[PDB]
Amino acid sequence: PLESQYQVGPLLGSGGFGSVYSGIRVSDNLPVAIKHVEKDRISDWGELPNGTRVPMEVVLLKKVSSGFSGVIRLLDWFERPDSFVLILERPEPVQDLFDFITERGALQEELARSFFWQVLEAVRHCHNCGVLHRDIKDENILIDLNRGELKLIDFGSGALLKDTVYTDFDGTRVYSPPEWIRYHRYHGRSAAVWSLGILLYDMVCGDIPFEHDEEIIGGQVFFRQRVSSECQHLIRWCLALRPSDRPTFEEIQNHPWMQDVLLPQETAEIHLH
Amino acid sequence: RKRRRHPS
Ligand SMILES: Nc1nc2cc(Br)ccc2o1
Repeated sequence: PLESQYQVGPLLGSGGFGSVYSGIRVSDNLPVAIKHVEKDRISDWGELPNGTRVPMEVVLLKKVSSGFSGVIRLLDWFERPDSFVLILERPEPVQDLFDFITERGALQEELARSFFWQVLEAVRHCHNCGVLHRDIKDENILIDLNRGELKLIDFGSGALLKDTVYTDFDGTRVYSPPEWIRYHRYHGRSAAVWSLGILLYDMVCGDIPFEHDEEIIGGQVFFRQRVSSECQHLIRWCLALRPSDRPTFEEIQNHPWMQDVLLPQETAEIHLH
Repeated sequence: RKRRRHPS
């Protein structure tokens, strides 16, 4: 029983995360986030490891929530007549990366490097678990301000990871790759790398590079802030127009700009406290 | 320059 197992508090983020409420697990006073999704509103369904019909979001969350990772973990879930209820970790204190960048402006490259690295490791974790997020953006990244750890959220546009072509997409269009805009076809890993290029530009420049379809497919990256040549090179490589010209995750993490990353605790002490 | 969120 939901109300009998959790103390439920007020809405988190005034609805900006969805129907997500603050909560406390009564059995141990653990802080949780309680997310509600309406059955009528669910476009994509899947089967749990035991065949139960649940939202795809639950399928993917369950697949990535085993062990520690840079993903907000699903601790439990419940089915109601008209909805599903998801019990998630709630780190505290937190700020999402969109608000963090708005308030601080373009990030120092040392800080962007640490953040981007943690995002790469978290996306690699998802892929290793068979999960494609399909909506990587600063709004879907939480910063644990005390621990310096980044956490991926919102698998509501995700999919099981496959090596064949995707012809559906419901993520954020300004993070989506040119082959999606032009042909409505993309492969998972190279599309993710494109979105990561958008995210990295966002971090070091203070906002995303493209707002319009013509800019996404145009292939020109103007840098509006001072950005090192090594960082510009990585960004432009991630934003190669043709997917086969983009780096793999291995090539991103071996890139010269990515070397000598800070540890999460160092990141918190230097940049967040 | 305006900066904004984008819906999914
Ligand atoms: N502090 C905090 N804000 C959150 C938003 C989501 Br969505 C999931 C967990 C969270 O924890």
